[PDB]
Amino acid sequence: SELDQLRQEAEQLKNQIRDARKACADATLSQITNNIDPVGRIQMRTRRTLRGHLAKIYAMHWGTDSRLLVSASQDGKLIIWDSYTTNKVHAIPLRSSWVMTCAYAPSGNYVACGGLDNICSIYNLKTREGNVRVSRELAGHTGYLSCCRFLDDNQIVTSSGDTTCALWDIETGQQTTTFTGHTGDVMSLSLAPDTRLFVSGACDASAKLWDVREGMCRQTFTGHESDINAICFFPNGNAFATGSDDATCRLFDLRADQELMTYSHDNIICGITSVSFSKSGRLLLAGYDDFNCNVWDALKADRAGVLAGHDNRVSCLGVTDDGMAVATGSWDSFLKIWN
Amino acid sequence: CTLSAEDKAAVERSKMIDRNLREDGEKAAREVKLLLLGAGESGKNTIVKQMKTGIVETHFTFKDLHFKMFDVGAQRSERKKWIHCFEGVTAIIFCVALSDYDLMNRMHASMKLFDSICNNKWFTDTSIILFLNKKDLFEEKIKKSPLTICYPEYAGSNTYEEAAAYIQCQFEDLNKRKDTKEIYTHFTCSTDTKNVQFVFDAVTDVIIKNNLKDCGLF
Amino acid sequence: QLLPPLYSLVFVIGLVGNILVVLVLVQYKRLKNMTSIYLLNLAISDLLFLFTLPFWIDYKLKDDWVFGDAMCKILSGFYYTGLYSEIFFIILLTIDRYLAIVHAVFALRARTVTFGVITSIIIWALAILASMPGLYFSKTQWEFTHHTCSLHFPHESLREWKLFQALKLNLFGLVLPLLVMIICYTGIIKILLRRPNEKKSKAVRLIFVIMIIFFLFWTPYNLTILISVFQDFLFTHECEQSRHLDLAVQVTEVIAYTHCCVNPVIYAFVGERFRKYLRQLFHR
Amino acid sequence: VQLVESGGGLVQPGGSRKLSCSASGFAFSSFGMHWVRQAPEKGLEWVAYISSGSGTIYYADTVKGRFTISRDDPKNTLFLQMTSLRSEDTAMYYCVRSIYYYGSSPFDFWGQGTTLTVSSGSDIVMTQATSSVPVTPGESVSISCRSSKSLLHSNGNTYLYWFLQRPGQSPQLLIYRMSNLASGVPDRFSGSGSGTAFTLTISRLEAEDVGVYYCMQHLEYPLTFGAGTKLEL
Amino acid sequence: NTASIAQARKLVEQLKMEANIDRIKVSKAAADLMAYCEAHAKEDPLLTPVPASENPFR
Ligand SMILES: CC(C)CCC[C@@H](C)[C@H]1CC[C@H]2[C@@H]3CC=C4C[C@@H](O)CC[C@]4(C)[C@H]3CC[C@]12C
Repeated sequence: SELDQLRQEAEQLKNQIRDARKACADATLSQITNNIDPVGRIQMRTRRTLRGHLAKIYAMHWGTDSRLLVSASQDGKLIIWDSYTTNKVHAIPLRSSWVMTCAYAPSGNYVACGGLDNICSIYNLKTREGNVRVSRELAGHTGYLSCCRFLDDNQIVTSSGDTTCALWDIETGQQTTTFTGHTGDVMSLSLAPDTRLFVSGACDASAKLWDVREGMCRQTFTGHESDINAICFFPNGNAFATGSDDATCRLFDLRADQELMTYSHDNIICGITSVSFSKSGRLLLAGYDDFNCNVWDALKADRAGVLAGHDNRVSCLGVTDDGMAVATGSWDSFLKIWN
Repeated sequence: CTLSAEDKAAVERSKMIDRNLREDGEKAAREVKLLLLGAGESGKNTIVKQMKTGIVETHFTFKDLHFKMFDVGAQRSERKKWIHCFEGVTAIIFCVALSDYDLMNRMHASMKLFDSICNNKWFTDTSIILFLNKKDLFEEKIKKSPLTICYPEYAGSNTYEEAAAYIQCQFEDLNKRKDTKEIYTHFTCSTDTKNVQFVFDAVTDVIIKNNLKDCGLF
Repeated sequence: QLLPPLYSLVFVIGLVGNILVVLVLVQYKRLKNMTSIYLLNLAISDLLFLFTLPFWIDYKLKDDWVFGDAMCKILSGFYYTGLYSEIFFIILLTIDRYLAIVHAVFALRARTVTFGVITSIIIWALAILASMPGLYFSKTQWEFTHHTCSLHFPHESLREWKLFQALKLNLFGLVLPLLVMIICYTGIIKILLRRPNEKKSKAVRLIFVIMIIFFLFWTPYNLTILISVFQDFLFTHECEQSRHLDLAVQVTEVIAYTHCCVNPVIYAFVGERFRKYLRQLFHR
Repeated sequence: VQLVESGGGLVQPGGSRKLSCSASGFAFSSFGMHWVRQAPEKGLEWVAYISSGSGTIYYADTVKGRFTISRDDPKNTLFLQMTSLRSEDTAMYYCVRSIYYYGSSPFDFWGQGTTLTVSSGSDIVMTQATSSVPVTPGESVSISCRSSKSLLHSNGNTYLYWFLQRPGQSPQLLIYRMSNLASGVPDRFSGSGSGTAFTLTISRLEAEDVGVYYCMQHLEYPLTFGAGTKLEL
Repeated sequence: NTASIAQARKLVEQLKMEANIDRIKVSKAAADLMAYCEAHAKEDPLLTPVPASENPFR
């Protein structure tokens, strides 16, 4: 009786939450932004092509200076590229070939890499012996790592395939905080501009907004009908966008607690692998399984451009901190910079 | 040539990196990489010890071939999320315990897992090496408790030579892609010295088929 | 004018086929291996040989060589270099497939880009040296009626030279390639038939088709060249049947140009991966 | 990280000698090496350079065809074979490592050097308009230099390095481009400049920063140091 | 089941902590997103392409 009574109480709370959300909604985003001028066709040409990877490229991250970038591929290689001269600054050989994520520290001193070995390795790029060396091996997870991001040079947050997020301490090497509450394994995370909060999307079709300091889940969003593979904050920090296997993107808001726009098309029936915003927050880059990338405008969900020129799945996608270039990786082992 | 001296030294370093990348990526394409799979209490542990917290990579060599097996057991996450990483392995090695028909039951779970992987969209052409292990005590587990407990449609004799063949044909079904891949099968025992020669012959056949598709005879 | 419509058809068909093969091999670099390098060079050899067709077509109708000695010393080299090169590449593709199927494990280390390139260069050098007599003895001489571009040898050495060219063409055009294919393919069929399958049955039929086409197309050319070398000993009167022996030479020349057009079909188009790449290329 | 040079000694003119330099404690194979020398009482001058993997070699045009620099990667030593030693090739020889990628620090570690004594046009000239500057601790100094042509490349860089040699030791990298402080160097030194005129400002001195401040350009070869500026008292 | 009872208690406590938050209307959040997208228009090279002079990738 107690279990079913708690279940009915939970259902009543969910119903009152739904009623509050429905009472807050008074005018959809598509009704206020029907008067603003639309953007034309976004023609973007390929400027560079970083061709040194042999296997499938699974992750890429831009440096903060907007010139260097790290890429990870399952030939067991972590390559630091110079995007202006196309020069290979570094090539790091990994112990485990099965990687799924890589991060560039906002200082530029460290590179993180994680995969199917349940370990997040931290590599030092600025030693005095000349070569890059593995500094730390954060090993406390029980499922594969799907994302990792530096808060600073000493704190990193990692999402794993065991439904748990974890905030670590590079120096000591232990989990400072453990975020739990997801039921499906988490596939991506995204820090806010100010690093107080961060969202994470899981295979249970939910996106949870955690607070880094208190260690608690603040809000939960459910609008998708399948696994969520990509997530990214709006540049403002008061919204974000998710991309799932149901071939849609969705724009959730944090202060209204409900979604605002859905980016979908009839001709698109493939899942999204990656998503990223522009610098102004107007454009929305979404990489797909149909070998293409698409460019929406968030204020009115009509497709404004297409980035074609990859011969396999677009696995990773990143915008530079200046807003100058867009890097896209793929399973055909080529990175491409667009502008 | 619009490049300073430091820029030229940077380009020289980048190209010296490229040379090592090519050497490594051409040494990698000479190793055979097999993906181990199976259910609980199977023969995966045993076959690893006979041939040689996340993925366990085992390396060994046989007759000028270098194999690396990726035992991905214990990755208790959503398999539909990390299995495309293995699209492009030479062969799968699927272990099934023959004694687990009496102890739905374990054999039906193994058959469901085999049907799940053998028809995956990432393994539409990858060969499968079925290892039906633990036949030594399966030979005596059928003297009592006839096979009808697991398969109610069995009408043959309770002899080992026929029940084992019936199980083998029940497993070599479920292969809806009978034209792109082949299912190799072996009846091994805990004390068996020919378990690596069979996988060698199977991967030799897979290599020969890939070479026939490459040269153009297919 | 029976020869020109036939010559125009072989010239266009073969040129279109070789260009398609080169585009697919170059565009899809990711498939850079020994098979691709040899196949790229076979397409080149055929293009160089087919290249000589407009000069022959136009010349026959005109019946007056409109070109210079140097033009002639180049065209004769292209025609002979082309024949030796394509035949030597067919010998290398045959060997490459031998290693790939038979001794498949060994081949993982033996079949590389480096060796394919070095080997291709050596064959081209041999094809060029083999056609060197033709480059040297090419002399266009103006008869009062018209200009004829042809090979000329010291009269005292003419019989020796007529035979020399015939033996190079017979030995490295028919005997050596036929022997290589018989040994190499016997060793492939014995592997293909070890395990029964529908795709294995198709591979065996394709192998027989390749061996038979090569044989039938090259057997008349070499035999006709040998007959010409011995007109005095093979006919009661010199040139007694020149009306049938010249017609035969012209027919066997058309057969040789046709064997160039068939080379892309039996070495590239039949392969599955190649057809798939062409379909993608056509939509890009 | 250390470099130990050996050889040296007394040589008669026209002889020969092989200077060795054993490296220890860093990835030797990924570093290019330079041989620099310093006369008994003069400044620094660049002698030879061998890149990473031995793919590029440069000389100073004062020793070209007479010296031979060669690196051994397995045995970490670096060799300089010198033949036909004239009377101008008498100096202390330093080995200096240098690595070149985007954002690196070339010339970051100088060896100890070995003494060699022998008995009996389009280059860039680095002009340091000073030879000695008197100063007391706590004050701020501004050393200055100027070049023959603009050291500012088209790619935005300005290839000007500031070194420092303390009495009885080897030079030390202070600034490794116009306004780029090296690692391990206190934050008192600050580089600045524009075009052909450059300045090194020290906010407050100490007892461990008096000595000879040199300069160097890396825009073209050969590498030309300026004459030192001595800070005493 | 005690484990499931504790699970349901934690779940209902989380839902209670989540239900009592302050929410603004969608009109205001939409107006704020639109204002932020309009205030940073000219500083976006991907939206309005920069001349080939200051394009670091030309
Ligand atoms: C005899 C005269 C008239 C013509 C000779 C031209 C020859 C030497 C030229 C024509 C085309 C050239 C080839 C073009 C393509 C390739 C493939 C490459 O991977 C190795 C070099 C190789 C094999 C070249 C070698 C030189 C080559 C064979």
